[PDB]
Amino acid sequence: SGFRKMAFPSGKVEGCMVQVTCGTTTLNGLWLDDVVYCPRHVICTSEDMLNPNYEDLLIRKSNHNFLVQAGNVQLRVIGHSMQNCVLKLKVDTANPKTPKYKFVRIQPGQTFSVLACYNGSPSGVYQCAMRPNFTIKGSFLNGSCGSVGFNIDYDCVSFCYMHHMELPTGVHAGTDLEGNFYGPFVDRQTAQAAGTDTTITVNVLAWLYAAVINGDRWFLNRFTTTLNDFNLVAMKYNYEPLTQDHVDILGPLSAQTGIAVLDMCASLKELLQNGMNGRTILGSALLEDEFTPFDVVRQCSGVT
Amino acid sequence: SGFRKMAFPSGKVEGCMVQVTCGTTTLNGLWLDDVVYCPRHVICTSEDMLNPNYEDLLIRKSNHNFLVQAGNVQLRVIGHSMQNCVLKLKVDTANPKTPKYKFVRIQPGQTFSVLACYNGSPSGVYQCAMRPNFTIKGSFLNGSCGSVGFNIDYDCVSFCYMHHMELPTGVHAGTDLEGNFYGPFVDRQTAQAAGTDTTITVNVLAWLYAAVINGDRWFLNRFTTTLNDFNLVAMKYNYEPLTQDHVDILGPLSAQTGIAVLDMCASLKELLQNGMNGRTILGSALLEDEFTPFDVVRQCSGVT
Ligand SMILES: O=C(Cc1cccc(Cl)c1)Nc1nnc2ccccn12
Ligand SMILES: O=C(Cc1cccc(Cl)c1)Nc1nnc2ccccn12
Repeated sequence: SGFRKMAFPSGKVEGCMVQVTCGTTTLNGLWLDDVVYCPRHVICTSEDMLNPNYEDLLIRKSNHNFLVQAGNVQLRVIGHSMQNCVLKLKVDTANPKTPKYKFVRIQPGQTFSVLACYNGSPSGVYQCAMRPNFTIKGSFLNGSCGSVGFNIDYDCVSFCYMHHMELPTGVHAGTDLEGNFYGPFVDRQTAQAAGTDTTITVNVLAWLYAAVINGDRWFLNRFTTTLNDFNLVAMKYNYEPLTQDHVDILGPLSAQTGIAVLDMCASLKELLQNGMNGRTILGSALLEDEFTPFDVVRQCSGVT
Repeated sequence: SGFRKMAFPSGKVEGCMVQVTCGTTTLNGLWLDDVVYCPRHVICTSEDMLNPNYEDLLIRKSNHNFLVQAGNVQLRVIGHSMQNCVLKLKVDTANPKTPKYKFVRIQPGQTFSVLACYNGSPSGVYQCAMRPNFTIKGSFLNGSCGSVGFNIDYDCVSFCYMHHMELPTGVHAGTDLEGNFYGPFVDRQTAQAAGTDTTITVNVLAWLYAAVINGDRWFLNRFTTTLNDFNLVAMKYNYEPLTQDHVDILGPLSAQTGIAVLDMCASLKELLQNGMNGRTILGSALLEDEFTPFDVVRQCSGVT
């Protein structure tokens, strides 16, 4: 029992973190096989970030200008290329700690763990989600760029995020491992505002199922609703529309608890309309949306 | 910017997790040097847990009855001993992945990371605190016993907790690595209720400082208070008494923000008396008490 915002064990990813320096900029790189991935803005000076032409800036850079250090030992760079907003630095040595891995591009609402790093060294691990506005609510300081987001399935690490930027509102933007940003963000020091940060409805419902499994049941009511009626309420409260696909994904949690998905929707509808009334659910005084249905099942079953 | 419930990177501890089986019970062990530490209740059957005499039960056990598996390879047990509520299994091989380490006994209010494990395999990592009633609010299922709690200082892992038990209220109890339980709990299936779970005042104030550093400032008011006046309010709300030692530990956060500790106490006093009024602080609708002043400084400075 008990329900926590749990991250994946980070060891497999710690073994991949390296430091990359170009000129006077130092950030993090991810070393998998004989390639080191890092944000392309490592080639930029402070003045370059306002309006950078990355292709032009990269012409002035050679393999020997990219300093890559793995722990206390230097890696030899034998090639470099730009793929979208990331640089791929080919080194002469395969990372002996390379886990089984995949590069995945996640959808909004999906969660992942972040290993925050500075100077190629891990500082901490936390769980977060790709918001519906394509930002992440992370905890990153200067030097954290190149820190990665990932999920693990037994022995395979699926890398889904690389940190690039902090918006003026304190929210974070980054790319997948192919260097494509999530959302409309660009790697430039320019006016980039985030859209509406709506609540991930399917995740809230999964977390309400987690609460029932753990004994917090005060919010269960005698009501039911329909997808259309629920969705009218969800629109009013800036919650994402619930689809039949979301209902289907909640099937195993509905089966485990015996609470029909639409009945849980009616409980969520009353919580939105009436508030918590000073009460808590799973130690939270607000409705938590950064646990997916898969996360709830995984945590409640003990998948290693 | 951004503030998250962040755990230490878990790799150094993942390299120490092993599976221990005695009879039909399987739980986790911690392998450091040539010793494997695990809860002594691994020797108990389901019927033994009601009123176990551990010394008597242990007489019927020999080295070959403790099966220790590190990954897929079996460790040879060449000695066994009971130290308080833990068993120390001497194996013939030093763990080649043993990090620099210490065993520490923490005080209530102190935080640590937990690497939840099943069958010697890591499932997840989360941050928690030793509650003032000596329980922890973890996320543990059957098979999680022997999972450990730890803090890391650069390269040294300080182990502070080993999971032993879940109370009937869904809260968790365990020992330090010398096998002494935190609080009055015993490793028996018996009536053990937890005391008042008071709020860790010094941690709430540290988290209010973290909020100011990250831009959440709505709760700052025009008031001040004294330690004695504040403590009258803290008693009323089941908050721990704030001492001058706590004020001193908050000094660096007071210096960074320019907000005197007693002024922050007055802000906390108004939050206790008036509530949040439907507002949030650092994405929370309640006052968070599982970040110590050291955690706030560490996260806000990027210590690796
Ligand atoms: O935002 C930047 C630098 C940058 C500026 C403009 C565009 C790009 Cl791609 C990168 N670095 C960064 N990332 N997280 C944090 C957190 C705190 C301070 C700086 N942070
Ligand atoms: O509580 C026990 C077994 C036990 C019973 C009585 C005394 C002792 Cl020392 C140990 N195991 C356990 N620990 N965390 C969880 C979580 C879910 C189920 C069981 N859990």
